[PDB]
Amino acid sequence: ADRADILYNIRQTSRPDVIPTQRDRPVAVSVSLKFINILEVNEITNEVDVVFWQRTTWSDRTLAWDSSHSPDQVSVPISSLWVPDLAAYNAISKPEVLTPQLARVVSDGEVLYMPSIRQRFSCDVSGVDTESGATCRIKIGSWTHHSREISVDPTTENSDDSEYFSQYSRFEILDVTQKKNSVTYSCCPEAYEDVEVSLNFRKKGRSEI
Amino acid sequence: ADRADILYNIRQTSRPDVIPTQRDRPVAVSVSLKFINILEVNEITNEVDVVFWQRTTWSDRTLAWDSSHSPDQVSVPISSLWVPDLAAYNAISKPEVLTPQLARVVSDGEVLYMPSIRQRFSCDVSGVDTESGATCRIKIGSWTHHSREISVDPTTENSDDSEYFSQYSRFEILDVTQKKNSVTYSCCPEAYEDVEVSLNFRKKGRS
Amino acid sequence: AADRADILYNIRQTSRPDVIPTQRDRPVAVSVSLKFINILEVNEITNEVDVVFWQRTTWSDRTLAWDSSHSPDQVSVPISSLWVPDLAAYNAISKPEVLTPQLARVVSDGEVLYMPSIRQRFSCDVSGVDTESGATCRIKIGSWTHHSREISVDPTTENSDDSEYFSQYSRFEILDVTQKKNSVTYSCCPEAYEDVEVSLNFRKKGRS
Amino acid sequence: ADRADILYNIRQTSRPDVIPTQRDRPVAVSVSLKFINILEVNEITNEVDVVFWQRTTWSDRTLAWDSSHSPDQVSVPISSLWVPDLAAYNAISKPEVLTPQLARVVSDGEVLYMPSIRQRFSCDVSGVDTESGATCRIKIGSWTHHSREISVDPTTENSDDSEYFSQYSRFEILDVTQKKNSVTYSCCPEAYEDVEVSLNFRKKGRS
Amino acid sequence: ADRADILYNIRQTSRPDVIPTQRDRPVAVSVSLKFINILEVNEITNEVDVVFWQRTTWSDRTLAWDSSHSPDQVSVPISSLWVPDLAAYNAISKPEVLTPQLARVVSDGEVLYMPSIRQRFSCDVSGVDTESGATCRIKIGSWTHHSREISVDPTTENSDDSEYFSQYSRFEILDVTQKKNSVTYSCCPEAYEDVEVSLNFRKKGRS
Ligand SMILES: O=[N+]([O-])/C=C1\NCCN1Cc1ccc(Cl)nc1
Ligand SMILES: O=[N+]([O-])/C=C1\NCCN1Cc1ccc(Cl)nc1
Ligand SMILES: O=[N+]([O-])/C=C1\NCCN1Cc1ccc(Cl)nc1
Ligand SMILES: O=[N+]([O-])/C=C1\NCCN1Cc1ccc(Cl)nc1
Ligand SMILES: O=[N+]([O-])/C=C1\NCCN1Cc1ccc(Cl)nc1
Repeated sequence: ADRADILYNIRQTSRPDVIPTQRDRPVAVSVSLKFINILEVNEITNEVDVVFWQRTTWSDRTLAWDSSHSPDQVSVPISSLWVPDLAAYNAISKPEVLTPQLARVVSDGEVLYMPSIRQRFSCDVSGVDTESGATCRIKIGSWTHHSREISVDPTTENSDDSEYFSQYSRFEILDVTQKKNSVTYSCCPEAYEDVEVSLNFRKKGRSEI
Repeated sequence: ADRADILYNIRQTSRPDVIPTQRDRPVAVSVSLKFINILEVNEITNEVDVVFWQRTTWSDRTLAWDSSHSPDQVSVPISSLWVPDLAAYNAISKPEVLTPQLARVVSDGEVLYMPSIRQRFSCDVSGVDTESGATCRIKIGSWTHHSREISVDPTTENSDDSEYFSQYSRFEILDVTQKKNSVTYSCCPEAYEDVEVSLNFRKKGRS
Repeated sequence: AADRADILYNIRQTSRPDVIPTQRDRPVAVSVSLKFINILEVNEITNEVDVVFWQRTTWSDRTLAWDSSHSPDQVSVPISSLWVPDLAAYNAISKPEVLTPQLARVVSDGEVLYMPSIRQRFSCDVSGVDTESGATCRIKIGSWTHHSREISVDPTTENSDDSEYFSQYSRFEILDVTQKKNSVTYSCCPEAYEDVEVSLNFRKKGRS
Repeated sequence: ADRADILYNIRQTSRPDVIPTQRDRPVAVSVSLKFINILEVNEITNEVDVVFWQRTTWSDRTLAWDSSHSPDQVSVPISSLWVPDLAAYNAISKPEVLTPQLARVVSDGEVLYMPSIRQRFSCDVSGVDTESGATCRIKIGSWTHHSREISVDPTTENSDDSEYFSQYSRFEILDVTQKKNSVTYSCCPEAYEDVEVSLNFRKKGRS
Repeated sequence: ADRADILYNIRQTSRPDVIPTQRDRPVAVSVSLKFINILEVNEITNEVDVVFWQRTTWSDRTLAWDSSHSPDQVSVPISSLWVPDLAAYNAISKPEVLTPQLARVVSDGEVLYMPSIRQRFSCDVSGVDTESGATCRIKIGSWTHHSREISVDPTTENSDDSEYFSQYSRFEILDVTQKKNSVTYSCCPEAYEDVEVSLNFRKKGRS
């Protein structure tokens, strides 16, 4: 079959509001952040505008097909498949999606979605104009799916932090580290996993002593 | 059955425009605010910009299913469900929902919806810069349903008021008290239950 | 023996959201009454005011009536399932920000009430806002496409305390509010358009 | 028949995505503007904010009905009708439609749509503070329909230029002239018509 | 055959969510930007605000029809057609489309979509206040379709960069070059084609 088939058959088996739990185990969702820009820093309100590619991967076997005589990958609108309800806990604005909202689907069910998002956060901005720089931490995890339904882990990949960071930004990234956590709230006895991304950055062109 | 059948049935029996009233009693809705941040405050205009989690709970028995051998909790888009028409009587901006608009439904018909919201209000800001701080009161209750259709009560959760409040904020929380109240309009005898959330806060300082 | 669901269903099957509920030929009599709640961004230089008001809108569609002797007399219904007056604030300079859930209240006699809380910017006389006499900002609301024979507006001059629901925390206070009614004829359509002109007399607070 | 029947037919015959070409002639679209306010002038960046009524008329015979035993005209949501894809060429902000998006359809097929729009334009603001004022020119015409598909002409009237212009604006209209124009693009050999509206305005003097 | 049939047929054959690939050769999409305005520029943050016409073209054979006795072109809502998933790799604000979202389709299946877009970008603004000016580069290409699926090339046509540029802008265009280019991301092998538009502009001012 061709691509027109693959989409047709995907539109059938897929249920965008039904999380693809396999057997009985959380859907493993990987979240890796690639910072592109730092636009508005306010050391007085501790708020920063950030631009980043949120690489998100997970598997949905209800999507898998045979790619022997058909493409191994196709681009699909995210409104046509289940997507993790991730949220940035310390975000103070809705996530502004800058790119077309298409996901990449492989015939084995692996799914990739990597939007470029622009968002404002509440975090530690103090130190931004100092050698050590400021460290702003961003918490991302599912909003309604606890640890047994969704587990989030930082796609561990020793990659250059400023690999895609605009060379024209007033800031420079000193260092980015992705960590995994687990919070239990009052509503429920089960834990909610998340990933803390600590972005260490500072202003460029500071005077030397 | 699996999560798909559950979600299938929920979607097939849910009446998003009909208030789920069992018998003649109103729908019991619980509303609890958890302050996450205080973004901008203006003492001169008595206006504040705040972020909070609006824990909301109610019941809809028609949605219930047998969880003997199946999941007894699923995530559901609120557009597929009846949701209480709550409004902040003193909000000067429409609520900005920052999180995925999904509710959580237990097999017993209990529905939990807790959106993180950013919204501006017209309240008393005086004293924000004093040790006593200021006390901004926020009233939330149904907009069109009165006491016989919807009852509102604070989810008494003896917990820390700053448990989830941002440490990087410029303000700090002195105390939060959520009291049950009621509003009435000249035209009519009917009353609308609400919850008065008193946020006692002040600007961080050591002087 | 009808539950709210049966009530809504009968409404959804007879109400025509895009069709004005005209009786015979007579125009649909709409009532418009504003209740001010707050006055925010005021500018005497540019003559622009930011206001929050409850816009009480009432009319009737008897085809939606039912017997409430042993059933609910009213129900809340999404305005999208109903026909609603195409009202517009003529001197507004920003589209209205509806702060409340967009639900209407339909009564068993066919009466329909819709009261959204609205935040909207207006172009009006702001001079003297800081004088004992204050400023008088006039707001004109009326149908945008329905002329006097299809829709008529009546300011429900339900004498009340003008600042009854007005924010105490506002930097301003209401001195007096007056509901007026007017009619205009544009070079498009022979018959006139009816509107209600609300005069808002307010001023900056300050002990003196 | 009744208004509901009329709206029923319209929804049936009308093809909102198809231009109502009579015979094989282009659809004649009259465009006229009635300035209501001038809000955010900036003589440095040559940008202005304007509120205006865009009187737009045209014909769509495939919507006509027998008004012998029925109303002559009705209000219709523009989503149920084909509408000219007009764009203000020098606009720098999307149009902010401040009014209910209903058009007026007459029995013969005449359509009138007049939204109040607020939009920011890039044009000559120089001299706004002088006595002769400035002259900002706004160009409005179809975006994808050329001369042989759509023709636009300024249907002027006997109305005063500031007949509906707010007296509370910091600016006053000195004169408005609306000329028809025509441009050819690399796209294709056929040109596109547009109305060019010139607004001569100035900041109000002092006592 | 009239326009009603052409659109009706498009609605029957068009797959807006399926890339119209001929056999296995990538879809040939042409991009070229026409600068209309430069509204804001920050010498310190290296950010510009601009307005441009993004002339885009490609082939969709399944849309073809016979125009021997009907029109060979029609304006169609892009929501009824597959559209290239282009994105500006260095944009810091999502595109604000200023014009009606209608594409033009020729009887031979060729599609032309030219929206006027206002968008914010991160690029080199240094030298913008000098005679040689600054050079801001904008990279545009598919977001998810690598080279084997989509190829992008500039409509390299000798012309006047300032042809449709606003005379009321505070800036002026000195030269615009559009080069093809590609980008491969560590992860995966396949590369993503893109068009690199270099805008050489400067602040205008006799001195
Ligand atoms: O960094 N990457 O690995 C990949 C990319 N970065 C920018 C565009 N890009 C290609 C891409 C592939 C799949 C998806 Cl779902 N989204 C984007
Ligand atoms: O505070 N809480 O009780 C619970 C939560 N706080 C942040 C996410 N969270 C989990 C959660 C569960 C169900 C629903 Cl409907 N929404 C959110
Ligand atoms: O003033 N009143 O009579 C009534 C009200 N004022 C604000 C909310 N309110 C309740 C209400 C009633 C009917 C409708 Cl349709 N919407 C809201
Ligand atoms: O100026 N006019 O001719 C007409 C009007 N100006 C403001 C409202 N108005 C009435 C009106 C009629 C038809 C339509 Cl489609 N829209 C508005
Ligand atoms: O530059 N051009 O070739 C063409 C145009 N520039 C502005 C409007 N215009 C007309 C036009 C043609 C096709 C399409 Cl799809 N959209 C607009």
